[PDB]
Amino acid sequence: DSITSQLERRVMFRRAMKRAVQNAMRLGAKGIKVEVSGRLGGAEIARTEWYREGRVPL
Amino acid sequence: ARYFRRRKFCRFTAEGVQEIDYKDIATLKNYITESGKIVPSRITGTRAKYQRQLARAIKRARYLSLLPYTDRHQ
Amino acid sequence: SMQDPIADMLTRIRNGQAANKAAVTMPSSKLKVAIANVLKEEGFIEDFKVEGDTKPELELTLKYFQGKAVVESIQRVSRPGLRIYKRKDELPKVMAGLGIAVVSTSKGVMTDRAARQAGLGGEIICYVA
Amino acid sequence: AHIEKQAGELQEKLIAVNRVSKTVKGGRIFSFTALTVVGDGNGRVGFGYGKAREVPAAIQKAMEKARRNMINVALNNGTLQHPVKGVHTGSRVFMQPASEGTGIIAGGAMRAVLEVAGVHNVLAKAYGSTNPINVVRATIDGLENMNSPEMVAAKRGKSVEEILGK
Amino acid sequence: ATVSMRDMLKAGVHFGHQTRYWNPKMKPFIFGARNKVHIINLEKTVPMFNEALAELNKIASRKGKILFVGTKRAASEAVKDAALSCDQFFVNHRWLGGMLTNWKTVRQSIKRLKDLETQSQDGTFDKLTKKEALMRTRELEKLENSLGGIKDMGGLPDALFVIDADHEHIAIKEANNLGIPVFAIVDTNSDPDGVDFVIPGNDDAIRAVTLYLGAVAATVREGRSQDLASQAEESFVEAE
Amino acid sequence: PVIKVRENEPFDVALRRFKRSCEKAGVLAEVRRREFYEKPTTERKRAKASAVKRHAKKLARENARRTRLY
RNA sequence: CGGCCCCCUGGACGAAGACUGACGCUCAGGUGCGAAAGCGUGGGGAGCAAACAGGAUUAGAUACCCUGGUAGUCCACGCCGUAAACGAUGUCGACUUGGAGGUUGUGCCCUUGAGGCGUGGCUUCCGGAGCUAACGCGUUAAGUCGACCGCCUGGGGAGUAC
Repeated sequence: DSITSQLERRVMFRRAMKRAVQNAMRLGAKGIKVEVSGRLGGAEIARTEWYREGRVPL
Repeated sequence: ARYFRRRKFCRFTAEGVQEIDYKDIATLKNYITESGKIVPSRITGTRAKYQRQLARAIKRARYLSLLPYTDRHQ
Repeated sequence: SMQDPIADMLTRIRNGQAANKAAVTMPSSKLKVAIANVLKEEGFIEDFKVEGDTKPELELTLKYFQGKAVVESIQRVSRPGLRIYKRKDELPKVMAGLGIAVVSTSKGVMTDRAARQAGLGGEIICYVA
Repeated sequence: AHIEKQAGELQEKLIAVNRVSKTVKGGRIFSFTALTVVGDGNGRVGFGYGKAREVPAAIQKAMEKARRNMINVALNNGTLQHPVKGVHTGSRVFMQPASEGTGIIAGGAMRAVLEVAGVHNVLAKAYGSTNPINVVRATIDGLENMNSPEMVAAKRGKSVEEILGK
Repeated sequence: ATVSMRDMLKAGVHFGHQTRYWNPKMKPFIFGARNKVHIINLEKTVPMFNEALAELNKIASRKGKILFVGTKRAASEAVKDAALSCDQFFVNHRWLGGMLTNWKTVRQSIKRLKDLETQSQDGTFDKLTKKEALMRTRELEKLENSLGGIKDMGGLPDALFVIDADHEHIAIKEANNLGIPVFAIVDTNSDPDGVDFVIPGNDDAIRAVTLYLGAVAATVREGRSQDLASQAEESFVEAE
Repeated sequence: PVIKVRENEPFDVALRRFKRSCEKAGVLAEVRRREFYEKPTTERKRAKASAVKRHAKKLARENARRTRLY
């Protein structure tokens, strides 16, 4: 919910996901994966990106 | 004691045998097998001069039938 | 074979310093002595010697500051076929005077500052960088 | 910071930013590449090529390599008396001693770069490759040997280095 | 002291070998061959060895942390012995690349090691399966061996104690960007070039390399001892 | 190239290695191809080339020890 | 540049004693001169082979592969010397840490080691100072230089046109 709002409001999102991952590992837990989709930056293709850090079993 | 200059086994581990003489058959046979041919220099670790004059000498000798030229004559 | 002998002096000074050599020797000449004196005092060489009753011969000691080379190049500018002559008013400025031009005036070999100060011109021999 | 010139707070001169991928064996590279030059107007050797997973990190990594293990280089604002004839990887620059009273002319982004680099008045026109990455190397490779002496004894200065060399 | 000449001659009469290969930039401290064996020149070594030890003492008074780096099969006991105790650090199950530049990571992996050693011996991870515990028991052994003689090290070291350069060139390079003074012991194929103080030697003969290092190690370690007793006196004066 | 040299104690299998010393090589090896005069000088002469592997091998024994692979 | 030899003859490598004393360097034009095959006439010609047939392949022996098979290959003399003419790097010369191999003149050595040391020789491995886009070079440079020459200035079309 917090990440989706940034995109909703057409804010630049240059660091936003990277700081999502950082604040979550700063507040607790042992690992996070974030994957973001919805045409990043306004591209006219599908364009995803992702970041996983610590231990996330699958 | 000083100045021996070639007693034995000194300068080199293998002797240079003849240079350019071709009238003795046994001096030549030091580098010719019974199969009837000259040995590569790589295999003996001979030095190149004594081998170069011998190539000439062994052929002078071959052409006079002092040696077999070819394996079919064993 | 020998077509420029102040170029050969120079390359010996250059290479002397690149191989950490203490001294560098070559045949001597009048131009080579008059330069070696201006070079001693402005410390672009450390000292020199002259020897030979039969033929003269030149011994030189290299420039250092800390122990490894500090002079980038020493190259000659007026040479066999492109001899370059300058007037009193147009004597050059070499690295705001941290470097030298060695300058043959009619009054002899000196630096470009004493050559200017007399108000002579002449052949501008060799530069540092 | 440390062995660095009297900069105060950092110069954040970003010249370029890019994103590169082979996409050959497991999808594209998500990483970005960054070019930044960091000076202080008085002379520094700071130049940083960096890369990271995302653009904020690429620039910040590139700036970090531009401010650590840099010597201070002690030229007088825009005047310099002893440059080097710059070559860096086929990209060639040719500075000489000069007034600051004349100003500096340079096209593209280079009149903004030369000023934070402190070498702007001494510069004269480039030749060879016109790659952004190696054309700005004037204050790095062009100062690898230098001085800017203010003493009246400047020609007995090298004499002074010689009798310390004895 | 004169003692620095006694160790150097007693060790150095090995003359090396290293077949006939060697390196031209070492040439001055190399005496000419006696039939395709190389011979070290000791007579050129006596100014060298005396230069090197005198500089060791002055950093003795400055340091908390020593790194002995460059280890090899023939050098392992001498590197273990050179440290003697836990104010002096050494790697003997190998140095690894970036052990100083990424010291952040080392202090994390030491914190993993000491955590699994107290868990393992208490019994804390031994639950679930025996496989899951055993692959851990083995990685803890592997940390225990790799780190055992450096595990306590509270910080970046003051100096670098190099016993061979041939295989450990990265460790030298990175200590130089960290701005650390290097004290080097070189063989015939290594260069004297580009490092601050040299002992000319050779890498063969296990009898020389045990002694060179022992002389170097005694110097710094006993230097610290006599400086340390002075340091105490100097500070208790302040409060009186 | 069963080789004329007689094997110690005669047998139906020739001890072809122990018989040969420099035979077939150069003489009966270049079968059914166009014979050149001077090509050996640049084609064959790789003695310099093999001398490098022999030095390298004598260097690496000391170096595996210095790495502690040994 | 290669059967072996002789007839004619170059150039280089060492080494001492002596001699002359810048008689030097580079070089448009230039005369002389060919790896290989082209090529005219005389002497000669076993095998292989462009071409040419036919097989085999994939539709071209003339893509790929084989077999026959002709000019050719071979010599004497005679005609313009082409290319990948080079460690793809002109010349000659001065200067810049060297070790070791192959192998040779030669002082010294169980010439005990195609070795060592003493000093030249080509030739080759190795890497420093320096140089390079990169490989790579490095005392046989692609280093520091010196003088003078050759030669290049986007590609195709053109090594032809003119």
